Amino acid sequence: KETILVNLVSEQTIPNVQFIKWYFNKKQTPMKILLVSTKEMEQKEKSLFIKNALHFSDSFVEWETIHTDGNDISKTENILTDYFRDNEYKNIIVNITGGTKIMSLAAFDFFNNKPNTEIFYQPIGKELQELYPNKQKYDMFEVLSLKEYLDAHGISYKYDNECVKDWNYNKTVYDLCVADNRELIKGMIALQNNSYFNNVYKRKDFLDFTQIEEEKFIAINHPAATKENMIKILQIFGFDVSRIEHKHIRYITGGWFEEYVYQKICNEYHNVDEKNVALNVTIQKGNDKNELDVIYLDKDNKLHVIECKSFVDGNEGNRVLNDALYKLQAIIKSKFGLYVKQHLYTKSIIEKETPLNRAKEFGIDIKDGTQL
Amino acid sequence: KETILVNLVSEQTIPNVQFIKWYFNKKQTPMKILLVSTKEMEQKEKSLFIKNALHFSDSFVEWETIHTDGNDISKTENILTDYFRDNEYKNIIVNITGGTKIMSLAAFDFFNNKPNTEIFYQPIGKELQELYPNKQKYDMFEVLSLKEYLDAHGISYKYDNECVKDWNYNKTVYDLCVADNRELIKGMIALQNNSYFNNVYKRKDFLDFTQIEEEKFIAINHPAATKENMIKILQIFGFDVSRIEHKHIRYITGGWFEEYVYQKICNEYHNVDEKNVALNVTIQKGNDKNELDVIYLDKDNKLHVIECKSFVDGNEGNRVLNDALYKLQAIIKSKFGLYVKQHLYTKSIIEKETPLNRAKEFGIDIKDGTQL
RNA sequence: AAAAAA
Repeated sequence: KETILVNLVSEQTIPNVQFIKWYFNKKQTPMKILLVSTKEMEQKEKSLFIKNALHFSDSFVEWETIHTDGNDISKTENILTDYFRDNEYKNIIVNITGGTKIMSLAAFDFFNNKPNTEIFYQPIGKELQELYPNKQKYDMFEVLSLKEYLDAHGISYKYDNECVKDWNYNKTVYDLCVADNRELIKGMIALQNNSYFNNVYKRKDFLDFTQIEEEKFIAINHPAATKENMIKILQIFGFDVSRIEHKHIRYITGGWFEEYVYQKICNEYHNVDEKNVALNVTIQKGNDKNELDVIYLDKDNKLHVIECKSFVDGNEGNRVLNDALYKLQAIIKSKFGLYVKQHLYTKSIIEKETPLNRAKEFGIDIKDGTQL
Repeated sequence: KETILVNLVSEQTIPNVQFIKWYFNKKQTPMKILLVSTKEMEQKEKSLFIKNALHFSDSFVEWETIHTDGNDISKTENILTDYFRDNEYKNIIVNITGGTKIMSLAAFDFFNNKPNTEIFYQPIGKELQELYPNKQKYDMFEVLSLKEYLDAHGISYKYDNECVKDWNYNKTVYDLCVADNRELIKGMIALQNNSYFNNVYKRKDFLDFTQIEEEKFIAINHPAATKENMIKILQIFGFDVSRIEHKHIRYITGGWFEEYVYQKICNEYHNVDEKNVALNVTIQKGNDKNELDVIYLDKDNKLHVIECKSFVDGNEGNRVLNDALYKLQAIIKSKFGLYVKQHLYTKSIIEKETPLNRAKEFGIDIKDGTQL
């Protein structure tokens, strides 16, 4: 390879992904990428995440990571001296944005005033800056797919964007079906949680369920949960009582609001491409797996995570806030390494003197009934 | 002044305070301090905080802040060139630890290989490094007083380290007074929160509980809070019932546990100096004020904040964690700019798979009854 | 924006 791109590895991989995307999409040539990293970064497999985010073919783009001490300026300059000794590259492109402060300093001092060399720096929101040999700025924004963004964190994911009802239905399902049957739906919630119904769904056989051909198992129950009442609430939502799938029970007990939020984003949110929105998401990294209601990556490459809670009954305000804070910080941040925008959507009305009103002070955006 | 110290200003002031303290205590000479800052840091008054942390006399140490663009290498080198044009300093001492990457880079390139100049860098936990003209490391640890640490964040504070009972008493007060009288103490908690008692202590320094009319105890409307019960619990704790101060009621309702924690630190914790421990702290910054149970700055200059909750009865798990998370993140961090180690101390037993057990995943260290 | 685009 006659062109080499040098990047410094730090905790945030997206800037390096964007710089490499920017250069390749402009030049479209075979090249080598040199990642300058450290022990700490390599323990977190950051070089692998950057490579996977780009998904080049190894026949066209060669990758190599070399290792330095993040606080040792002489060691970084020495390993760069060794690497480039007797080199034959025609173009050396250096991005000093990442790494430690000392790594950036050593890289700049090594590459400054060198022939066939260009040095760049990317402040977060500002333009990409060429520092050498010409001082000038370039508009740099490469849009990432949601898959690229999550691969950049080493995160695999599954999702289910197939909705029980379409957007026209979900736009009005609250006023026409949910609002007047809250007590019937409470009975269906207890039915979903009963171990007979929960276990009778075998997951491959017993994929559908005839509610007619079924005795008074509805007996182990919550009051509203009577056989005919469950038949009624299923017909209110337009379901075939002779073939009730578990996804249909989930819809009634709260899935409708998840679909509503997902479909509202795909149909109305303008800073979001629908191909970067996902519903009923399971994320996995190593042996950690977790579920997210709705996520989307906006056109600014910022990841949004939404907790959909159709109703919050006021006495559980502290528990709902705790669960939300736990999902964002302990799980998404500490175990997955994701820095996201957090949202809580609810059809309930959030009063100012409730614990849930504190969510905004934790950085959680709340959209309550007065906005939905 | 023949000696000038150059420091770069960023969000965290303690490293600059430590470096300036380190050099002055070693040289003990008049000097000038040059702070290289930005609009963003000076909007936060960071230069003022650093100066107040050092509390030099202006007759001996001169301060000046100059302003640069945090992402502009040419502007930083230009303003340093202008500042030092025709200078006659005998010693130029540069600490490039703070600021942005670009500020550190520009400063290093300007000062490297300059006469009568020494350049230093302070990696986080690591030793202080001289980068130029000699590569060598120095043992650096300057201990800060608690007042210095808080002045470094622009925080004024008041505290009350005078305990109602001594450590010998508080070591055994749980077994001998609290454990067997919990229901009487619930009555005193309701008494402290009653508006009669709360308001009469604003007009009086002490009450005589024998002369108080029974109808004011019945106005509390707590079953345990009867005149005779409150007289008894006060005598159990050894107080003069004819002269009850509000601090005595506070002791019974949970202050005993704050004193126990505070005194346990001063008597048993060895990585902390007793002069850097404070009890019942009120912190103030601008128009924001809040109260902290116990705080201490350890001998590694790290600030610890303890929430003392004598008892959490399991039903209050979500609220207590929410309250603690709110005090740590929304208040202490976001409004006061403090990066602390958070602890929650309780005499209760925190079972696993309870909401309080999640605190460790938020970074909150819990010491429950099995440790106290 | 000591401690890893910010």
